[PDB]
Amino acid sequence: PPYTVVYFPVRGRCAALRMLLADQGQSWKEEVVTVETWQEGSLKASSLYGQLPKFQDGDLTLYQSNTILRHLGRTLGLYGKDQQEAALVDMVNDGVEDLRCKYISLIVTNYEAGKDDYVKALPGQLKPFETLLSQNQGGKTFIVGDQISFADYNLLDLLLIHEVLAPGCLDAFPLLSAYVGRLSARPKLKAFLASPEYVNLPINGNGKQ
Amino acid sequence: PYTVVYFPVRGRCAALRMLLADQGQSWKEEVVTVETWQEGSLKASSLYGQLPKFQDGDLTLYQSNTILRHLGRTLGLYGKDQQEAALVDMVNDGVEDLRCKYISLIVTNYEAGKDDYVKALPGQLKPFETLLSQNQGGKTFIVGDQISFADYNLLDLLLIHEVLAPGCLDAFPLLSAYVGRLSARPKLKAFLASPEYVNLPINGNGKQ
Ligand SMILES: N[C@H](CCC(=O)N[C@@H](CS)C(=O)NCC(=O)O)C(=O)O
Ligand SMILES: N[C@H](CCC(=O)N[C@@H](CS)C(=O)NCC(=O)O)C(=O)O
Ligand SMILES: C=C(CC)C(=O)c1ccc(OCC(=O)O)c(Cl)c1Cl
Ligand SMILES: C=C(CC)C(=O)c1ccc(OCC(=O)O)c(Cl)c1Cl
Ligand SMILES: [Ca+2]
Ligand SMILES: [Ca+2]
Ligand SMILES: [Ca+2]
Ligand SMILES: [Ca+2]
Ligand SMILES: [Ca+2]
Ligand SMILES: [Ca+2]
Repeated sequence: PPYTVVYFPVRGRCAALRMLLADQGQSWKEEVVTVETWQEGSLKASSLYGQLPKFQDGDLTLYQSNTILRHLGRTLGLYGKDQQEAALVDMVNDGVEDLRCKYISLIVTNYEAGKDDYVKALPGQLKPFETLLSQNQGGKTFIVGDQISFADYNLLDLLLIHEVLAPGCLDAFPLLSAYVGRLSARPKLKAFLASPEYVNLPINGNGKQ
Repeated sequence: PYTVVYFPVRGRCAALRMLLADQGQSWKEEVVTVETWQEGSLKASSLYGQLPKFQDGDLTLYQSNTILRHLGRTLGLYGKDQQEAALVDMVNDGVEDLRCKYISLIVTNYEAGKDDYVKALPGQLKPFETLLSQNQGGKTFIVGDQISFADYNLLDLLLIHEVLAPGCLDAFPLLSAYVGRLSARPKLKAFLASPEYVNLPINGNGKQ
């Protein structure tokens, strides 16, 4: 630290890493880039891959949301207990990212025509995370092992936005349903989720959710 | 004991295979045909309903980048530092973003999409040139001064783009030299010349 998040005024791809920092007792600065500022070109041109989020951790500049998650997971001890658990954490996170990518494509490119199909396919996309919970301490702790990992924050965000897209999608998945409530109730995470810094942002950039 | 379970293509296993070969490792290839896959049994038993599946002794993994990170962690190909680890991830995530765009082209829009993709390509390659320029004059690796899992994934990405668009690396001296230097590593050189690499198509649908 100090931590600085540089992003558009939305939850989007920074929602998980923000929940992670809040839950871990960390403070950070939000640096807001408007559409107008972005279209000016300067920051985009100076960004490694022409994209946000950009993340500062002291003198380290990072890009890529999952790089930020893994960095915080590594530096804050949210990466499982050994090498084998680290691999399971990665596997869960990569799974979350695949669904996030599908979600974003819907939101951005094909919301109106694609929503029906997306919602029909949703149970089958959510089931693996239910299966993973069932295989770990009866779904009663975390997605991997007996300590929170960066993959938990990412999965939690994914589930939250899908309950918004498709209210009741978690009703068929008792472990995932209970997991959302249990993690959301963690006192520091509970505070953050109720705060204006979370509540007063839209989920995505285009008005859709 | 390593086992790769995948379709008979290079695809998302090309990088982890180069990694295992260059690190002096043996592994078994278990081939899943289109006909077997369509039968449904392996797809249903797979975590996310997809390949590759990777066995490492008693450990079963899915997700190509999970496999890369696992091998990188277990074989010491993940930087010297927590900070270098983060830079390795950043490069790999960048490689994955372009790989995802490449696959979308190949699979969904090759004929109509290629012209636009090729025009956009220099701007998509430029960041990896810039990273090389900031690390020991581009003379070693993408991050630090030891090979990482990100190197194998980036090398694969570059090799397939030269097939898609011959001469795309000509404007990028560091990326061009990097492809030759890594490809010349003796164990990797042998693998890249071997039937198990050469006799596979890059993708599943006949396009490249
Ligand atoms: N690989 C992604 C890339 C993030 C991304 O798609 N950035 C978007 C906003 S979430 C963006 O900067 N778009 C603006 C542009 O490309 O000009 C990540 O995990 O960070
Ligand atoms: N997130 C990807 C998923 C791999 C993937 O897209 N698998 C394809 C072939 S490379 C597949 O199994 N498709 C068959 C299907 O979906 O039924 C990874 O990194 O492994
Ligand atoms: C997170 C996103 C929505 C799902 C997203 O990708 C995105 C892209 C461009 C954006 O504006 C910059 C611009 O003028 O394009 C904004 Cl605000 C967002 Cl949120
Ligand atoms: C990215 C890919 C590999 C380069 C890919 O999308 C893919 C998907 C399905 C496939 O067959 C299974 C089927 O019958 O669809 C195959 Cl062989 C491939 Cl290579
Ligand atoms: Ca703050
Ligand atoms: Ca601020
Ligand atoms: Ca811990
Ligand atoms: Ca019900
Ligand atoms: Ca074989
Ligand atoms: Ca090493």
